Amino acid sequence: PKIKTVRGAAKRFKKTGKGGFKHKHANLRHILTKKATKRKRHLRPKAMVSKGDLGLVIACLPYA
Amino acid sequence: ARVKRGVIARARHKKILKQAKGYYGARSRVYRVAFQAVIKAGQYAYRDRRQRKRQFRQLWIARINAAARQNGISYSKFINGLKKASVEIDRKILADIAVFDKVAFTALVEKAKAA
Amino acid sequence: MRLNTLSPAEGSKKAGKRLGRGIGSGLGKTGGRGHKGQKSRSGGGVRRGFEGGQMPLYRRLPKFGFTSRKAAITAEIRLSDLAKVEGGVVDLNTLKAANIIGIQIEFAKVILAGEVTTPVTVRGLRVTKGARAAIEAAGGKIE
Amino acid sequence: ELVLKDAQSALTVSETTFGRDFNEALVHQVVVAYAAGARQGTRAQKTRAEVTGSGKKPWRQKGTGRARSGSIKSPIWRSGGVTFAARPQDHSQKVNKKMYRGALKSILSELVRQDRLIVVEKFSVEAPKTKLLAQKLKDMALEDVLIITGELDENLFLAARNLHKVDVRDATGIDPVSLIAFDKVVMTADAVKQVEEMLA
RNA sequence: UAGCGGCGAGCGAACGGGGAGGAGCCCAGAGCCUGAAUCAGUGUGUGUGUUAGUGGAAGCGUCUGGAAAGGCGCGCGAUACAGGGUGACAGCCCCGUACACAAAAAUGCACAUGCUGUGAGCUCGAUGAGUAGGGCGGGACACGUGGUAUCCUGUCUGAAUAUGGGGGGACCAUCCUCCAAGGCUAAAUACUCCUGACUGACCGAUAGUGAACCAGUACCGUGAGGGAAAGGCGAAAAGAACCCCGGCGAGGGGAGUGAAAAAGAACCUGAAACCGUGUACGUACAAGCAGUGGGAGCAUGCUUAGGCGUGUGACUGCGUACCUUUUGUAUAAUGGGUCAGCGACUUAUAUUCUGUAGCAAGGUUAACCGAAUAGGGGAGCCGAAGGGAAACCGAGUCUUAACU
Ligand SMILES: [Mg+2]
Ligand SMILES: [Mg+2]
Ligand SMILES: [Mg+2]
Ligand SMILES: [Mg+2]
Ligand SMILES: [Mg+2]
Ligand SMILES: [Mg+2]
Ligand SMILES: [Mg+2]
Ligand SMILES: [Mg+2]
Ligand SMILES: [Mg+2]
Ligand SMILES: [Mg+2]
Ligand SMILES: [Mg+2]
Ligand SMILES: [Mg+2]
Ligand SMILES: [Mg+2]
Ligand SMILES: [Mg+2]
Ligand SMILES: [Mg+2]
Ligand SMILES: [Mg+2]
Ligand SMILES: [Mg+2]
Ligand SMILES: [Mg+2]
Ligand SMILES: [Mg+2]
Ligand SMILES: [Mg+2]
Ligand SMILES: [Mg+2]
Ligand SMILES: [Mg+2]
Ligand SMILES: [Mg+2]
Ligand SMILES: [Mg+2]
Ligand SMILES: [Mg+2]
Ligand SMILES: [Mg+2]
Ligand SMILES: [Mg+2]
Ligand SMILES: [Mg+2]
Ligand SMILES: [Mg+2]
Ligand SMILES: [Mg+2]
Ligand SMILES: [Mg+2]
Ligand SMILES: [Mg+2]
Ligand SMILES: [Mg+2]
Ligand SMILES: [Mg+2]
Ligand SMILES: [Mg+2]
Ligand SMILES: [Mg+2]
Ligand SMILES: [Mg+2]
Ligand SMILES: [Mg+2]
Ligand SMILES: [Mg+2]
Ligand SMILES: [Mg+2]
Ligand SMILES: [Mg+2]
Ligand SMILES: [Mg+2]
Ligand SMILES: [Mg+2]
Ligand SMILES: [Mg+2]
Ligand SMILES: [Mg+2]
Ligand SMILES: [Mg+2]
Ligand SMILES: [Mg+2]
Ligand SMILES: [Mg+2]
Ligand SMILES: [Mg+2]
Ligand SMILES: [Mg+2]
Ligand SMILES: [Mg+2]
Ligand SMILES: [Mg+2]
Ligand SMILES: [Mg+2]
Ligand SMILES: [Mg+2]
Ligand SMILES: [Mg+2]
Ligand SMILES: [Mg+2]
Ligand SMILES: [Mg+2]
Ligand SMILES: [Mg+2]
Ligand SMILES: [Mg+2]
Ligand SMILES: [Mg+2]
Ligand SMILES: [Mg+2]
Ligand SMILES: [Mg+2]
Ligand SMILES: [Mg+2]
Ligand SMILES: [Mg+2]
Ligand SMILES: [Mg+2]
Ligand SMILES: [Mg+2]
Ligand SMILES: [Mg+2]
Ligand SMILES: [Mg+2]
Ligand SMILES: [Mg+2]
Ligand SMILES: [Mg+2]
Ligand SMILES: [Mg+2]
Ligand SMILES: [Mg+2]
Ligand SMILES: [Mg+2]
Ligand SMILES: [Mg+2]
Ligand SMILES: [Mg+2]
Ligand SMILES: [Mg+2]
Ligand SMILES: [Mg+2]
Ligand SMILES: [Mg+2]
Ligand SMILES: [Mg+2]
Ligand SMILES: [Mg+2]
Ligand SMILES: [Mg+2]
Ligand SMILES: [Mg+2]
Ligand SMILES: [Mg+2]
Ligand SMILES: [Mg+2]
Ligand SMILES: [Mg+2]
Ligand SMILES: [Mg+2]
Ligand SMILES: [Mg+2]
Ligand SMILES: [Mg+2]
Ligand SMILES: [Mg+2]
Ligand SMILES: [Mg+2]
Ligand SMILES: [Mg+2]
Ligand SMILES: [Mg+2]
Ligand SMILES: [Mg+2]
Ligand SMILES: [Mg+2]
Ligand SMILES: [Mg+2]
Ligand SMILES: [Mg+2]
Ligand SMILES: [Mg+2]
Ligand SMILES: [Mg+2]
Ligand SMILES: [Mg+2]
Ligand SMILES: [Mg+2]
Ligand SMILES: [Mg+2]
Ligand SMILES: [Mg+2]
Ligand SMILES: [Mg+2]
Ligand SMILES: [Mg+2]
Ligand SMILES: [Mg+2]
Ligand SMILES: [Mg+2]
Ligand SMILES: [Mg+2]
Ligand SMILES: [Mg+2]
Ligand SMILES: [Mg+2]
Ligand SMILES: [Mg+2]
Ligand SMILES: [Mg+2]
Ligand SMILES: [Mg+2]
Ligand SMILES: [Mg+2]
Ligand SMILES: [Mg+2]
Ligand SMILES: [Mg+2]
Ligand SMILES: [Mg+2]
Ligand SMILES: [Mg+2]
Ligand SMILES: [Mg+2]
Ligand SMILES: [Mg+2]
Ligand SMILES: [Mg+2]
Ligand SMILES: [Mg+2]
Ligand SMILES: [Mg+2]
Ligand SMILES: [Mg+2]
Ligand SMILES: [Mg+2]
Ligand SMILES: [Mg+2]
Ligand SMILES: [Mg+2]
Ligand SMILES: [Mg+2]
Ligand SMILES: [Mg+2]
Ligand SMILES: [Mg+2]
Ligand SMILES: [Mg+2]
Ligand SMILES: [Mg+2]
Ligand SMILES: [Mg+2]
Ligand SMILES: [Mg+2]
Ligand SMILES: [Mg+2]
Ligand SMILES: [Mg+2]
Ligand SMILES: [Mg+2]
Ligand SMILES: [Mg+2]
Ligand SMILES: [Mg+2]
Ligand SMILES: [Mg+2]
Ligand SMILES: [Mg+2]
Ligand SMILES: [Mg+2]
Ligand SMILES: [Mg+2]
Ligand SMILES: [Mg+2]
Ligand SMILES: [Mg+2]
Ligand SMILES: [Mg+2]
Ligand SMILES: [Mg+2]
Ligand SMILES: [Mg+2]
Ligand SMILES: [Mg+2]
Ligand SMILES: [Mg+2]
Ligand SMILES: [Mg+2]
Ligand SMILES: [Mg+2]
Ligand SMILES: [Mg+2]
Ligand SMILES: [Mg+2]
Ligand SMILES: [Mg+2]
Ligand SMILES: [Mg+2]
Ligand SMILES: [Mg+2]
Ligand SMILES: [Mg+2]
Ligand SMILES: [Mg+2]
Ligand SMILES: [Mg+2]
Ligand SMILES: [Mg+2]
Ligand SMILES: [Mg+2]
Ligand SMILES: [Mg+2]
Ligand SMILES: [Mg+2]
Ligand SMILES: [Mg+2]
Ligand SMILES: [Mg+2]
Ligand SMILES: [Mg+2]
Ligand SMILES: [Mg+2]
Ligand SMILES: [Mg+2]
Ligand SMILES: [Mg+2]
Ligand SMILES: [Mg+2]
Ligand SMILES: [Mg+2]
Ligand SMILES: [Mg+2]
Ligand SMILES: [Mg+2]
Ligand SMILES: [Mg+2]
Ligand SMILES: [Mg+2]
Ligand SMILES: [Mg+2]
Ligand SMILES: [Mg+2]
Ligand SMILES: [Mg+2]
Ligand SMILES: [Mg+2]
Ligand SMILES: [Mg+2]
Ligand SMILES: [Mg+2]
Ligand SMILES: [Mg+2]
Ligand SMILES: [Mg+2]
Ligand SMILES: [Mg+2]
Ligand SMILES: [Mg+2]
Ligand SMILES: [Mg+2]
Ligand SMILES: [Mg+2]
Ligand SMILES: [Mg+2]
Ligand SMILES: [Mg+2]
Ligand SMILES: [Mg+2]
Ligand SMILES: [Mg+2]
Ligand SMILES: [Mg+2]
Ligand SMILES: [Mg+2]
Ligand SMILES: [Mg+2]
Ligand SMILES: [Mg+2]
Ligand SMILES: [Mg+2]
Ligand SMILES: [Mg+2]
Ligand SMILES: [Mg+2]
Ligand SMILES: [Mg+2]
Ligand SMILES: [Mg+2]
Ligand SMILES: [Mg+2]
Ligand SMILES: [Mg+2]
Ligand SMILES: [Mg+2]
Ligand SMILES: [Mg+2]
Ligand SMILES: [Mg+2]
Ligand SMILES: [Mg+2]
Ligand SMILES: [Mg+2]
Ligand SMILES: [Mg+2]
Ligand SMILES: [Mg+2]
Ligand SMILES: [Mg+2]
Ligand SMILES: [Mg+2]
Ligand SMILES: [Mg+2]
Ligand SMILES: [Mg+2]
Ligand SMILES: [Mg+2]
Ligand SMILES: [Mg+2]
Ligand SMILES: [Mg+2]
Ligand SMILES: [Mg+2]
Ligand SMILES: [Mg+2]
Ligand SMILES: [Mg+2]
Ligand SMILES: [Mg+2]
Ligand SMILES: [Mg+2]
Ligand SMILES: [Mg+2]
Ligand SMILES: [Mg+2]
Ligand SMILES: [Mg+2]
Repeated sequence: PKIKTVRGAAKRFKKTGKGGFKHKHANLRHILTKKATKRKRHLRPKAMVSKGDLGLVIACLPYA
Repeated sequence: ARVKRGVIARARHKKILKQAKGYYGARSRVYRVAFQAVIKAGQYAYRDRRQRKRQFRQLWIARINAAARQNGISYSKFINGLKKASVEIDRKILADIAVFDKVAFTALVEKAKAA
Repeated sequence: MRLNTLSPAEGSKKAGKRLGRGIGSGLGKTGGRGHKGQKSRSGGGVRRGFEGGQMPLYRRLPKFGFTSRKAAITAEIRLSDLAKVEGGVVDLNTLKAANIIGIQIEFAKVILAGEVTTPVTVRGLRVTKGARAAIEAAGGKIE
Repeated sequence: ELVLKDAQSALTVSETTFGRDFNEALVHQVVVAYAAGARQGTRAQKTRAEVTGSGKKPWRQKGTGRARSGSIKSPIWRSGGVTFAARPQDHSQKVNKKMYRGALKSILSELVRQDRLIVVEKFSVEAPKTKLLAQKLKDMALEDVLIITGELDENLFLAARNLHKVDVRDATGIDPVSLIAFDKVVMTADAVKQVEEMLA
């Protein structure tokens, strides 16, 4: 049988041109008033997955 | 393709039991016991090629030390005497000469006495 | 050449690791899987993305986006694969017969991927600004 | 390009079909694949599940000074198990069209260098009789052969069925293993023309 | 993939495309005209098949051996060199095989067709109510009530019934599309207790069925139920007449048979553990993983007028088994009485990477159609372009009012 994607992972990652993965940052859902604007600004744009935790991502979504 | 292994195993066991020929009891008869004996034999054989070279040197040195003291010189002084006269003859032969040709040997002790 | 004299290229075949066949084999007794623990066990090892009970990366990070239904039914036509249809007419049904875009694709777009020679009148199709310069530099008029 | 033995006519055959470098690896792969395709792979042992017998523990877990058993059917026991029992399987392996054609083009061109390929005009027995076919191969000086023909004569076919070392394939049904196996290959001028077009 | 999902584990479509196979009808009924085309009789009567079968080609001589099919040398049939037997391996000794032929009979079939029997055509229309839908509770849909369409209903209710009604994924309105609340339908499809034929990079008696053998037997269990072990003399029984020891036994020795009887029925081969008999050496003042380096003697084999092999090993230096598991094991931690046999990283499909071969901005087919590993079939897939949540733009694009 075909490998199943871990769908939850497929809904949090997206494959870029080179091979890396982009993802949204944590800490931007609730409890925002106490957080400085500078944090909330830096957490807004998407971010690349680190080389340490790339192998964990590559395995759990083997199609794209 | 099933593979019966009676022909090959026998040839493996029979090979080791051939090396264990001569050993006491199970050590010659019983593969499971012999195989240990044959490895241990290998281990001791390997170590004893090292110890043979030691033992014989002690043996020769004793012979030389014996044959020197008959002529009135100790081993320690004799060998320094020979080294100082640039004599290159080894223990193996000094020990051979000591036993066989003492009339010759005496000349080496005199040669050593010069130094 | 005879049926016996044939042989493969060097490096083609590579035997295969055979676990649990004595010391000399290298791997043998614990076939390269160490002493004890979950990973040594038959059927062992954890599932994918399991970090020892710490919240996994694919769960600590937030979910985002939505899948567009329109994006599934739109193609990116290569400008190199443009003059491979019917002289110089590339509507949609004509382009579909050339096996360049899928059957269920209504909208489509010609991008600048390089190289045109013949004049091609691109009808009923969205075209890029760089490709508009190329297609017209080759000869053909869009729409 | 290829001379005949009763005419000396210049049959102009294509260069990149009958005059190539012998790629051994490709040919080896195609012939191995062809062999693997011949397997029917019909076999089965029976796993500890498929063996007849009860799931009952022969004796209990502890208390008796014996090795913990869970089943009579376990593969360490006699008369039950086989751990990784074979299932009937298909050993046929894919070969790329271009690799198969490339291998044929490779082997069929090496027959020209080795001179196994004996190209001829009309090759056909008079009546469906082996005696005649066997007698006419004496003059041709052949024994172990692959007689490839475009127009497959029933008379010639029937007359080579009992002859072991002779085989009569159609120009359409040439094979990698066959062309290599037989010591000479006799192709009809029509068959060369069909094979030329087939391999291309 | 879209979705579903303590949005976890997992579950997972459809639309659309390529193929296999193709086929439709009847009811909820009134004119003229009429039994007609359809299912099915029953037939018979051809064609087939199935259950008995018939023919079926062409080798001899020497050599070795117990025996010839073998070797050696010359023949001959082959639409028959599949395969099997025969005193060792047979195209030609035999049974078969290719092929050519068969049925008194009872059946599987394949259409002429006399027909108890059954309505073709044709038009007027009718056109399936406790139903659709709804509330409540469950279930099925990939879809866990969710914003949930659709389907099913236990329960309580209730239209319009072609000026009508259903669906198009909350819902509404326009368009499109179908016509529920009644039935019946071959093929492609799944399976093999069973009957044949044929095939294995299947097994070869601890394997292969549990069962090669009088096996679902013996035996076990109150019972349901569980469940063994156990193959081979030889080409041919020619299976040892007759003597001798013994209890007119067992068992043996002869004699005989055979090529062979340590092939004599406890019967091919006959390993190992294990138990013996005889020869050589050592061994009754000597301490321990029993060996190992050294080494005398003695006994044999050889070449000899040196010694070198072989067996033994007095005396002597060193030397606490193997496996496991451990920081660490002679350990007084684990496992093993020994031998023989069997006993553990496999298989299928997906996926990424390495090597290797093909072809290259292309590569490549799937099912299937092919009797066919050829070759068609590119439906697809993957690649050559990405950015963005997405519309969208695209060698750029996103961010942002705009970006050094
Ligand atoms: Mg928010
Ligand atoms: Mg802070
Ligand atoms: Mg802060
Ligand atoms: Mg920060
Ligand atoms: Mg992909
Ligand atoms: Mg994909
Ligand atoms: Mg195999
Ligand atoms: Mg075998
Ligand atoms: Mg043995
Ligand atoms: Mg062994
Ligand atoms: Mg022995
Ligand atoms: Mg010995
Ligand atoms: Mg000895
Ligand atoms: Mg033994
Ligand atoms: Mg012995
Ligand atoms: Mg012995
Ligand atoms: Mg030294
Ligand atoms: Mg190799
Ligand atoms: Mg190598
Ligand atoms: Mg390598
Ligand atoms: Mg393998
Ligand atoms: Mg290794
Ligand atoms: Mg190692
Ligand atoms: Mg490893
Ligand atoms: Mg372990
Ligand atoms: Mg541990
Ligand atoms: Mg570990
Ligand atoms: Mg397990
Ligand atoms: Mg597990
Ligand atoms: Mg926790
Ligand atoms: Mg969310
Ligand atoms: Mg979200
Ligand atoms: Mg397509
Ligand atoms: Mg099971
Ligand atoms: Mg059970
Ligand atoms: Mg139970
Ligand atoms: Mg115990
Ligand atoms: Mg025991
Ligand atoms: Mg059994
Ligand atoms: Mg079994
Ligand atoms: Mg097994
Ligand atoms: Mg196994
Ligand atoms: Mg395979
Ligand atoms: Mg494989
Ligand atoms: Mg193909
Ligand atoms: Mg041959
Ligand atoms: Mg939804
Ligand atoms: Mg929840
Ligand atoms: Mg939670
Ligand atoms: Mg389910
Ligand atoms: Mg399911
Ligand atoms: Mg499942
Ligand atoms: Mg579908
Ligand atoms: Mg469909
Ligand atoms: Mg269509
Ligand atoms: Mg068709
Ligand atoms: Mg019909
Ligand atoms: Mg009707
Ligand atoms: Mg009617
Ligand atoms: Mg009848
Ligand atoms: Mg009849
Ligand atoms: Mg017939
Ligand atoms: Mg018959
Ligand atoms: Mg007959
Ligand atoms: Mg005959
Ligand atoms: Mg004779
Ligand atoms: Mg004779
Ligand atoms: Mg012979
Ligand atoms: Mg010979
Ligand atoms: Mg002969
Ligand atoms: Mg001859
Ligand atoms: Mg001759
Ligand atoms: Mg002959
Ligand atoms: Mg044959
Ligand atoms: Mg046949
Ligand atoms: Mg035949
Ligand atoms: Mg036979
Ligand atoms: Mg014989
Ligand atoms: Mg025989
Ligand atoms: Mg002959
Ligand atoms: Mg012959
Ligand atoms: Mg004869
Ligand atoms: Mg037949
Ligand atoms: Mg015929
Ligand atoms: Mg008949
Ligand atoms: Mg009759
Ligand atoms: Mg009749
Ligand atoms: Mg009848
Ligand atoms: Mg029937
Ligand atoms: Mg109706
Ligand atoms: Mg209706
Ligand atoms: Mg009613
Ligand atoms: Mg509704
Ligand atoms: Mg309802
Ligand atoms: Mg409802
Ligand atoms: Mg509702
Ligand atoms: Mg209510
Ligand atoms: Mg409610
Ligand atoms: Mg509800
Ligand atoms: Mg829920
Ligand atoms: Mg459900
Ligand atoms: Mg529900
Ligand atoms: Mg609601
Ligand atoms: Mg939801
Ligand atoms: Mg939910
Ligand atoms: Mg609706
Ligand atoms: Mg619907
Ligand atoms: Mg009405
Ligand atoms: Mg009304
Ligand atoms: Mg409606
Ligand atoms: Mg409805
Ligand atoms: Mg509606
Ligand atoms: Mg709607
Ligand atoms: Mg729908
Ligand atoms: Mg309108
Ligand atoms: Mg309509
Ligand atoms: Mg109608
Ligand atoms: Mg209904
Ligand atoms: Mg119905
Ligand atoms: Mg029916
Ligand atoms: Mg029909
Ligand atoms: Mg069948
Ligand atoms: Mg069967
Ligand atoms: Mg086999
Ligand atoms: Mg058995
Ligand atoms: Mg046996
Ligand atoms: Mg047995
Ligand atoms: Mg059983
Ligand atoms: Mg009983
Ligand atoms: Mg019995
Ligand atoms: Mg027996
Ligand atoms: Mg007798
Ligand atoms: Mg008596
Ligand atoms: Mg008595
Ligand atoms: Mg008597
Ligand atoms: Mg008596
Ligand atoms: Mg008696
Ligand atoms: Mg008697
Ligand atoms: Mg008697
Ligand atoms: Mg008797
Ligand atoms: Mg007797
Ligand atoms: Mg006797
Ligand atoms: Mg006798
Ligand atoms: Mg006799
Ligand atoms: Mg005789
Ligand atoms: Mg004789
Ligand atoms: Mg014999
Ligand atoms: Mg004999
Ligand atoms: Mg004899
Ligand atoms: Mg005799
Ligand atoms: Mg005898
Ligand atoms: Mg006797
Ligand atoms: Mg005798
Ligand atoms: Mg014998
Ligand atoms: Mg006897
Ligand atoms: Mg004998
Ligand atoms: Mg014998
Ligand atoms: Mg017996
Ligand atoms: Mg016996
Ligand atoms: Mg016996
Ligand atoms: Mg036998
Ligand atoms: Mg025999
Ligand atoms: Mg015997
Ligand atoms: Mg013996
Ligand atoms: Mg023995
Ligand atoms: Mg013994
Ligand atoms: Mg004994
Ligand atoms: Mg003595
Ligand atoms: Mg003695
Ligand atoms: Mg003594
Ligand atoms: Mg004393
Ligand atoms: Mg003593
Ligand atoms: Mg003691
Ligand atoms: Mg001690
Ligand atoms: Mg010793
Ligand atoms: Mg020694
Ligand atoms: Mg020694
Ligand atoms: Mg000595
Ligand atoms: Mg002596
Ligand atoms: Mg010794
Ligand atoms: Mg003494
Ligand atoms: Mg000592
Ligand atoms: Mg010690
Ligand atoms: Mg120690
Ligand atoms: Mg252990
Ligand atoms: Mg432990
Ligand atoms: Mg400890
Ligand atoms: Mg220690
Ligand atoms: Mg211990
Ligand atoms: Mg102790
Ligand atoms: Mg312990
Ligand atoms: Mg303990
Ligand atoms: Mg342990
Ligand atoms: Mg322990
Ligand atoms: Mg123990
Ligand atoms: Mg295995
Ligand atoms: Mg593995
Ligand atoms: Mg494999
Ligand atoms: Mg597939
Ligand atoms: Mg794959
Ligand atoms: Mg790669
Ligand atoms: Mg690579
Ligand atoms: Mg390469
Ligand atoms: Mg390459
Ligand atoms: Mg190339
Ligand atoms: Mg290239
Ligand atoms: Mg190239
Ligand atoms: Mg390019
Ligand atoms: Mg292409
Ligand atoms: Mg291709
Ligand atoms: Mg067909
Ligand atoms: Mg077909
Ligand atoms: Mg055809
Ligand atoms: Mg055909
Ligand atoms: Mg064909
Ligand atoms: Mg096409
Ligand atoms: Mg193509
Ligand atoms: Mg893109
Ligand atoms: Mg993107
Ligand atoms: Mg825009
Ligand atoms: Mg924008
Ligand atoms: Mg901008
Ligand atoms: Mg700007
Ligand atoms: Mg700017």
